[PDB]
Amino acid sequence: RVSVVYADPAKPLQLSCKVEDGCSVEQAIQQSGVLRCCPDIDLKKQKVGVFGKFVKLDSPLKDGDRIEIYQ
Amino acid sequence: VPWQYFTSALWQYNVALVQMLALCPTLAVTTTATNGLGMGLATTLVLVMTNALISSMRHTISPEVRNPVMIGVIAGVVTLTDMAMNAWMHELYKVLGLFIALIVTNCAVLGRAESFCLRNPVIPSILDGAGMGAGFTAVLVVIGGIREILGSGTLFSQASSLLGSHFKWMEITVIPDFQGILLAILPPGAFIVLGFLLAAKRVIDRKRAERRQ
Amino acid sequence: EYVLFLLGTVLVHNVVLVGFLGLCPFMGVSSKLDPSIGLAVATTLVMGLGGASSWLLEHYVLLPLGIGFIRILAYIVVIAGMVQLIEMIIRKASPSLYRSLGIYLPLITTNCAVLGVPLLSVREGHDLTMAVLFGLGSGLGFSLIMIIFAGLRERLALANVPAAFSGPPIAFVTAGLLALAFMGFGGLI
Amino acid sequence: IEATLALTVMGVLLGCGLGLAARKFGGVGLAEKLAAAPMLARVEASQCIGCTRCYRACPTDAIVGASGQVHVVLEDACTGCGKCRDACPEDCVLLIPQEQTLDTWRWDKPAAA
Amino acid sequence: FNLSSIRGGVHPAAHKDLSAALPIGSLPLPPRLYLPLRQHAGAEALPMVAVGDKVLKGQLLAFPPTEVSAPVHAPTSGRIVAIGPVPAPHPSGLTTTGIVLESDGEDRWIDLDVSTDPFAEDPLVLADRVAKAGIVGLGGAIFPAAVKLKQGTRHEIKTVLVNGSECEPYLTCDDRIMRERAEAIVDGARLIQHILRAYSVVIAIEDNKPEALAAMRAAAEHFGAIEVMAVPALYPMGSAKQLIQAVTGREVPAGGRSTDVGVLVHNAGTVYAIQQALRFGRPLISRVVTVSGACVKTPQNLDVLIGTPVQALIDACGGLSGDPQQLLLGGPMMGAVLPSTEVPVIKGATGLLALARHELPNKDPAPCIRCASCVDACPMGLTPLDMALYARADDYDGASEYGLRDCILCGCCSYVCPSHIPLVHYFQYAKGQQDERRSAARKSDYIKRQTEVRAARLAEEEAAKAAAKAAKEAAK
Amino acid sequence: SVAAGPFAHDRSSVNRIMLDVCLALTPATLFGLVMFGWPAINLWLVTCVSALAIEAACLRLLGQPMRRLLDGSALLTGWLLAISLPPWAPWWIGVGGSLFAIGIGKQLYGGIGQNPFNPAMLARVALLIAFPLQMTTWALPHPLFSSSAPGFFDSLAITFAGAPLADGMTGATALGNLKTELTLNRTAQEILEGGFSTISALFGSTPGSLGETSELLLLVGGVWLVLRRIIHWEIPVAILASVFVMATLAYLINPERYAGGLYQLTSGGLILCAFFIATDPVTSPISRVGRLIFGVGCGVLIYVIRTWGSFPEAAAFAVLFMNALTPLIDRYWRPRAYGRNVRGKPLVA
Amino acid sequence: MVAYQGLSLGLVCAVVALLLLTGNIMTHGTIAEQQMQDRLATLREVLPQSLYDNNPLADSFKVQDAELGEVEVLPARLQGKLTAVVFQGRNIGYGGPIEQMMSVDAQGKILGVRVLTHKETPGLADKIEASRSDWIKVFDGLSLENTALDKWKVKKDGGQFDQFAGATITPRAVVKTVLQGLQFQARHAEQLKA
Ligand SMILES: CCCCCCCCCCCCO[C@@H]1O[C@H](CO)[C@@H](O[C@H]2O[C@H](CO)[C@@H](O)[C@H](O)[C@H]2O)[C@H](O)[C@H]1O
Ligand SMILES: CCCCCCCCCCCCO[C@@H]1O[C@H](CO)[C@@H](O[C@H]2O[C@H](CO)[C@@H](O)[C@H](O)[C@H]2O)[C@H](O)[C@H]1O
Ligand SMILES: CCCCCCCCCCCCO[C@@H]1O[C@H](CO)[C@@H](O[C@H]2O[C@H](CO)[C@@H](O)[C@H](O)[C@H]2O)[C@H](O)[C@H]1O
Ligand SMILES: CCCCCCCCCCCCO[C@@H]1O[C@H](CO)[C@@H](O[C@H]2O[C@H](CO)[C@@H](O)[C@H](O)[C@H]2O)[C@H](O)[C@H]1O
Ligand SMILES: CCCCCCCCCCCCO[C@@H]1O[C@H](CO)[C@@H](O[C@H]2O[C@H](CO)[C@@H](O)[C@H](O)[C@H]2O)[C@H](O)[C@H]1O
Ligand SMILES: CCCCCCCCCCCCO[C@@H]1O[C@H](CO)[C@@H](O[C@H]2O[C@H](CO)[C@@H](O)[C@H](O)[C@H]2O)[C@H](O)[C@H]1O
Ligand SMILES: CCCCCCCCCCCCO[C@@H]1O[C@H](CO)[C@@H](O[C@H]2O[C@H](CO)[C@@H](O)[C@H](O)[C@H]2O)[C@H](O)[C@H]1O
Ligand SMILES: CCCCCCCCCCCCO[C@@H]1O[C@H](CO)[C@@H](O[C@H]2O[C@H](CO)[C@@H](O)[C@H](O)[C@H]2O)[C@H](O)[C@H]1O
Ligand SMILES: CCCCCCCCCCCCO[C@@H]1O[C@H](CO)[C@@H](O[C@H]2O[C@H](CO)[C@@H](O)[C@H](O)[C@H]2O)[C@H](O)[C@H]1O
Ligand SMILES: Cc1cc2nc3c(=O)[nH]c(=O)nc-3n(C[C@H](O)[C@H](O)[C@H](O)COP(=O)(O)O)c2cc1C
Ligand SMILES: Cc1cc2nc3c(=O)[nH]c(=O)nc-3n(C[C@H](O)[C@H](O)[C@H](O)CO)c2cc1C
Ligand code: SF4
Ligand code: SF4
Ligand code: SF4
Ligand code: SF4
Ligand code: FES
Repeated sequence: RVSVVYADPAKPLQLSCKVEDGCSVEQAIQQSGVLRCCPDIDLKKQKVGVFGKFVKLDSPLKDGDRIEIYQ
Repeated sequence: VPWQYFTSALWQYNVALVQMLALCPTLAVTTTATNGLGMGLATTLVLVMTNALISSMRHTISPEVRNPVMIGVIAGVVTLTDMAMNAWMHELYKVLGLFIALIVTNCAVLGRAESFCLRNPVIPSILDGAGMGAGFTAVLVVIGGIREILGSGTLFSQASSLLGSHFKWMEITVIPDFQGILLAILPPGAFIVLGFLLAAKRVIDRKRAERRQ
Repeated sequence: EYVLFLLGTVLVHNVVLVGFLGLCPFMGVSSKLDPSIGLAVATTLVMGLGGASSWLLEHYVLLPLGIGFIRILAYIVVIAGMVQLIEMIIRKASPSLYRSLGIYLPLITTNCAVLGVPLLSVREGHDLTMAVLFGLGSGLGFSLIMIIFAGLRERLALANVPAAFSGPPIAFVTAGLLALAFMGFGGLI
Repeated sequence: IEATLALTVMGVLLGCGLGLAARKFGGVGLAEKLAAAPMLARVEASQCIGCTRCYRACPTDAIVGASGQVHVVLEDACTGCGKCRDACPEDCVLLIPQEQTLDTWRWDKPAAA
Repeated sequence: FNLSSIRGGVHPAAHKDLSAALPIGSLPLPPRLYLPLRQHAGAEALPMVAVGDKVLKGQLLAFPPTEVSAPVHAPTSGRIVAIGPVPAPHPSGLTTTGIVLESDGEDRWIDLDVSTDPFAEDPLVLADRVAKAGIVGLGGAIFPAAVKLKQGTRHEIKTVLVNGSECEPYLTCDDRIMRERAEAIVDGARLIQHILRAYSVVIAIEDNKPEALAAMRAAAEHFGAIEVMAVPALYPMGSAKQLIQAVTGREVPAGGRSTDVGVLVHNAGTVYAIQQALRFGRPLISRVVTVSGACVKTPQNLDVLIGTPVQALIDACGGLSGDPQQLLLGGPMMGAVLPSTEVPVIKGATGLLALARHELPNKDPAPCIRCASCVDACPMGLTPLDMALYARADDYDGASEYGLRDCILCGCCSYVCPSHIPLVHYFQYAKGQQDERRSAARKSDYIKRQTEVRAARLAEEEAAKAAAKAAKEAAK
Repeated sequence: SVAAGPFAHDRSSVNRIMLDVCLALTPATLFGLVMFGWPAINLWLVTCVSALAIEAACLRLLGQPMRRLLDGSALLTGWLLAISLPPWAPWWIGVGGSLFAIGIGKQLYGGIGQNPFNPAMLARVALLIAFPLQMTTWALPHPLFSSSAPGFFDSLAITFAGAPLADGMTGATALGNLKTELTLNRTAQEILEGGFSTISALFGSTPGSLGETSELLLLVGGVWLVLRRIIHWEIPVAILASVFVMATLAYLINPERYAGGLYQLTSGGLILCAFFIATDPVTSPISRVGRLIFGVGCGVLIYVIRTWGSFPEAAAFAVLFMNALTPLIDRYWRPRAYGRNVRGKPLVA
Repeated sequence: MVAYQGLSLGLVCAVVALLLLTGNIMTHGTIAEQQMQDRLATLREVLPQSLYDNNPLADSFKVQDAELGEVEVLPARLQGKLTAVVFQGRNIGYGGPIEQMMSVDAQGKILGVRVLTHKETPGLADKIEASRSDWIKVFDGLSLENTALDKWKVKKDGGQFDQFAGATITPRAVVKTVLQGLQFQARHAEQLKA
């Protein structure tokens, strides 16, 4: 149970997805389906953070975390 | 200025027209203007004496037994008033009946004795009591006159027998040769007249506020 | 019989519409039904107790000693004290009960009814039982009239009364009309 | 006399009873009384240079974003408290009244009868 | 069984005989369709395509972000030109997020994922198949059918009720959809009975539709447990809470669902859509609407694609033979005034009534005379006069006590009011104010919890970092 | 501004209801007017015109639209007050009654739909209390064009101005006569055997009010109103049944002091009050049990004040008392909702 | 301490009681004199001064009969020869019992009748009072000699006394009270007749 946020100024998106405990940011984003909402998302280029701190794709996440994809 | 209280209590804070107090004698002894005038004068005298006594006895009342003390300071005085007007104003005493004795429980008397007489000197308390009594007397006179005119036509009657022959000049007659509406004298006629007076007071207050604006 | 006496006190000789006693709290608290019911119960109990105490005081202390003119003072003084006790004893022993009787109890320390009824009952020379019944009947009439008037005013609050009559004046007019309606019971008992 | 003594006895009894009751356990009118537009933040595309001061002064989690030239944007959690107005050196926050939308539409009261 | 008797109800002029004669017509493909992204109840779907993409008839344009939602499918093949603001079928006239699809005109179906022997799989598979079809309960409540079926499966269902008792005046879509497609409706009822392990289906129609009753009885005579019932001709009879009482005899408990009494209610169009989705895999793309009124040359029933503008429907039925006064989207008792003729047709659109001046009553509000004709007509047994009195004085809390919670806004109040009073308008205003207060309280609670959590986590992180730094300098 | 539904409405209106009530009152009013002659016509016309004029003036003062004068709520009050008054009464009685009703009773509370008391009965009680002499003078039936009734200008002098009614044109009715002869140590049987005929009293051939005399045309009008869904049968049925049951019980217990049944039903304004006056919508309960309680209370009070009271008839007093008691009945006997018990808690299933 | 409250209440009560007893001993005699004067004023309206010499409210001799019960006869002797007797009668009217006073002379002629207490309907039967009508002044020369037991009734019952327009029960009660008083005086001779 976490959230994924796209900080696009044109359209700030926020989704909530339930993920298996011990997951990673990559798999959480893949399960959340934010990729299909915005095909212009580059998961290797754009910055991915947790609560405002730059993080790594396979970093473990806890319950109540908030993954954010921004410039 | 001490005279501010006397003028302010007349209309700004009326006992029977603003604070909604002293309604029992307002509605009961009002079938004649003379009855209202006598009741108002007696109430004014009792208020002045009780306010003076309470203010002179202000720094002696225990906070927790304040009522049974001050009530006594009222009650005996009221008794004396009865024992006065039963002996030298018997004609008026026979008319008022129970409500001359029912001044101890008059909400206006105890309210003024508690609210103002426990935190003010003797002179301001006396002036406040005089103002409240004057306002009550004015309201009683107005209601009694309206009811008496609606019921019999005459304005002020048997004043010589009640208030003394010296007041004989007050016996005037309005609408000569009038049998009168009997409902005004009866209890249903008092509440309606009081409600109409309250509505008139509200209307004139609004119009005066508009004029001041 | 006593049922006829009680009914005559309640209806034919109502302490408010034909007695003009206790009108200030009656016209001040009747805006809401629940305070009206609470004050009705409290004033019924207080009037019963005050009638009993006044009869005992008059027929056991005042008249035997020869002093009768004092009665008024004595009456009210005792009543006042009693009310205070009936407040404080119910302001700790039963905190829950201090929401239906204790709150409205100070309203009737000086009501003109708790003193009008004993004075009226003195002139008729009632015994103890008759005095207690007279007090209870006056309290019941006060309670019934207060409840009916509270219902009427609560319904009138949500009506289109003109702005120059909404509030106290319409209450006084309604009370006058209610007294006119009650006038038909005259002479029944 | 035999009457004043009795009256005084009754009085002192009542007084002592009241006192002991107070130990162990105003006005009529006052006693009767007892018985009875939001705004939201706004961030442009130029006045924000990623100085992260707005997130720094925002007790609510309204502003999202960090770093520089990322154009932090608010959320629905804003309340218009103004903690981010003076925070931005370039005066980026542009608090505005909330706009009417379909989901915030309510029926209007009938005029009169 | 035996029909019980519901309490209250009125008998408005049916006006169903002027349009329930011609068969269901067809529409030429309009140039562009406006598909709002929120044609259902709950959360709003999120688009999956971009501007300029090529889509086929049946592609999934938008997908549900949560459990309680419904996807949006492309009615016809074409090119997406906008993902932006579109007019909405609302009395206000405000815009909503939605897609604009330019109809190519080829009208080519996508490679649908058909099933095989639907009476072979477990109920959950059929439930998710309906979930990935856009079925939204074309009855007015626009509640997703998949969620309702899933909630029904967990409980015990003793009867599946098909709500074929079309009751609104001027509306005859259900009448024709049952006259012409009885077999499909029966098959859908059987599929629903298989999904929810139940006893029998009790398909109900009003007695003012003899043709529909005859067709349904002819279609369903060999399957056994299927039953056809003729409910009376009462206005608030198509409601679930009243139809359940009329059929079963029980009353749905207040603040509870219809599954408590073990009965599930589905509209006659929703059953057909479910049958189509299960048998052929076709998603919910087009529905049946009724165009009627004195201002229409030829009232008819049209098979309309979702997103088709209203003006196309009006032009199809001859045209406006005169000047309208109010254009209603649904029955007169619950319709909404259309802002203009450019508004599209959502899945919940039931009718396109064009009422003239002699069909609309003229009113002149007068003070309430307390005739108590509202109490005798309210299906829920409420006191509408007291609720209106409390709502006019802005005492919503006191209005809720008299039955504002249980009001269904059926409109039986204002229909029998001698002094014409907008009682339903007062109730809607009070409910809107209560909803606004509830939303404000919910936002306040949410923001307070978020602030508390953020402050706690920031404080604990700062304390941990300070302790770590203090430990580091000690060893230095 | 957007319009809100529903966009359908039946053929109903306050004007139709009030005019149908007046139509139901028409036959008994005609029977009363023809029987008593020109003075009754003069009084009825004066009362109705004064009621309409005072209603117009009050509407002008309050700023309410003048269209409220066209709903018939004032004409009906004037009609009921006029048919409630004595026949050969002076004009000022009717004018004052109309002023006291339309005015204090109705317009002082806001207008139609706001008053808590019955206006016509309020005016009747006020007139009876204020002017007992003019409200206790009943004229014997002097039929129109009967060679014994007064002419047109003689009737004008009777109604307007103060010309005495001479002698032999005024008598006692039934209830007051029975009570007086009971005070004359005569048992309740001899009074009714030689001074009361049920057949003649039922038709309306006895002195009384203007329209109260006939207990058959009023019954026909009430039945027609009941069939038209304008009034509810609960109140009239309850009032009549309660009065009849109590009267019959009293007659059976002590026949030498109580008269009951037909005598009680065919005397006073019992039927008129039961059908046209106790069924006031604005001052009656909106429920069913509430209406039954209202009717039972009205009947019990009417009979009690009739027999043991100081008045020969107390329909107005009973109606006013039950109008006072109405709000509690409304707030304590609300109808059961859907899916909830009587206490209001949700049902369990 | 609690002693202060009790002492204060006691002192207030004692001072008030002392003042009240002083006022009572000052004014009780005047109150009694006023009550006696009111009684004499009530009596004087039916009994002229010249007829009586002694104090009428000093020789009240209660008598007992078979119908009225017990009476309160006050004599009006001049020099020992009885000239008038004043008593009271009660009889049921319409709104309740009516209490009236009679002043029958030594020869049976009525010197005046006044109604003391009544609860009749105002405006309809209030003419019995002497301040509004002269009807109560009809009984001023009548007796049991010049008026037999046939004219002592209202005109409704076949007598000679007028009845109020719209009210007959009250005149009936008043006439019955007057007749009963005269008959009671006739029955008790000597002491009440002379
Ligand atoms: C305020 C609380 C109560 C305190 C009251 C204060 C006012 C009291 C005023 C008392 C007036 C004193 O005035 C009092 O007048 C009365 C009038 O009857 C006189 O009384 C007189 O009665 C008669 C009639 O004239 C004479 O025959 C007699 O000789 C004389 O006593 C008293 O002798 C006198 O004492
Ligand atoms: C401010 C006054 C308030 C009045 C109530 C307070 C009680 C006051 C009691 C003391 C009043 C003394 O009042 C004074 O007494 C004399 C007698 O001496 C009265 O004198 C007169 O009174 C009565 C009144 O019915 C007359 O009928 C009578 O002819 C005569 O005795 C006067 O009315 C007045 O001049
Ligand atoms: C809503 C409609 C209201 C209509 C109002 C109509 C009011 C006027 C009625 C017609 C005029 C009556 O005019 C009235 O006549 C009477 C009797 O002659 C006279 O009145 C005079 O004598 C009567 C008693 O007889 C008493 O009221 C009084 O002594 C005096 O006013 C006056 O002249 C006037 O009060
Ligand atoms: C000797 C007269 C004694 C009067 C005693 C009774 C007092 C009655 C006065 C208040 C009556 C209320 O009746 C009426 O109320 C309305 C409120 O709608 C007031 O207001 C009305 O008139 C005013 C102009 O004057 C308009 O601007 C206003 O829109 C209209 O409502 C009226 O001025 C008052 O006449
Ligand atoms: C529209 C006008 C107003 C109508 C309402 C007020 C009416 C007032 C009527 C007062 C009646 C006075 O008393 C009445 O006077 C009329 C004339 O008026 C007299 O009438 C006399 O003159 C008329 C013509 O004028 C003759 O036709 C008639 O034969 C003759 O009797 C009556 O004999 C008398 O009984
Ligand atoms: C109490 C509720 C109703 C309130 C009604 C409003 C008051 C109505 C007027 C009440 C007047 C009572 O007083 C009454 O006045 C009228 C005038 O109208 C007098 O009437 C006198 O003059 C009128 C003309 O004006 C003549 O027609 C009449 O024959 C003559 O007697 C009555 O003799 C008197 O009894
Ligand atoms: C369409 C509705 C009906 C319209 C009917 C209109 C016509 C009505 C005529 C009947 C009314 C008057 O007709 C009749 O008059 C006579 C006098 O002759 C009255 O008087 C008769 O009966 C009464 C009984 O109380 C006695 O005085 C006596 O036996 C006789 O005089 C009757 O009580 C009345 O019934
Ligand atoms: C109205 C709706 C409710 C109906 C309820 C019916 C319940 C009671 C039914 C049995 C009633 C018997 O009622 C009985 O009838 C007789 C005639 O037979 C009536 O008696 C009648 O005739 C007698 C003499 O014979 C007269 O003195 C009497 O004044 C008259 O009323 C009484 O009213 C009652 O004694
Ligand atoms: C809400 C329902 C109430 C039901 C009330 C039931 C109780 C009333 C009926 C029983 C009382 C009957 O009352 C009986 O009748 C007469 C009038 O006829 C009453 O009244 C009588 O006495 C009183 C007191 O002196 C005077 O008003 C008068 O003399 C007379 O009216 C008596 O007190 C009693 O003798
Ligand atoms: C006023 C009112 C009118 C209704 N009219 C209809 C109707 O005409 N047809 C119908 O099938 N259901 C009608 N209903 C019931 C609901 O619209 C719907 O049947 C139920 O809530 C869900 O059904 P679905 O899941 O099949 O959409 C009505 C309900 C109300 C309150
Ligand atoms: C059935 C019915 C009975 C009525 N009865 C009365 C009545 O007894 N008195 C009256 O003044 N108005 C009566 N009215 C008129 C209307 O109800 C009355 O004006 C209300 O009091 C308006 O406040 C009646 C109206 C109807 C429809
Ligand atoms: S304070 Fe201003 S410049 Fe800095 S991040 Fe916030 S909006 Fe951008
Ligand atoms: S106004 Fe307050 S809550 Fe809103 S964005 Fe700025 S700091 Fe956050
Ligand atoms: S709209 Fe609500 S209150 Fe009115 S009849 Fe329908 S359910 Fe009852
Ligand atoms: S239908 Fe209209 S007038 Fe009748 S009770 Fe309901 S709101 Fe009042
Ligand atoms: S209750 Fe206030 S003076 Fe009587």
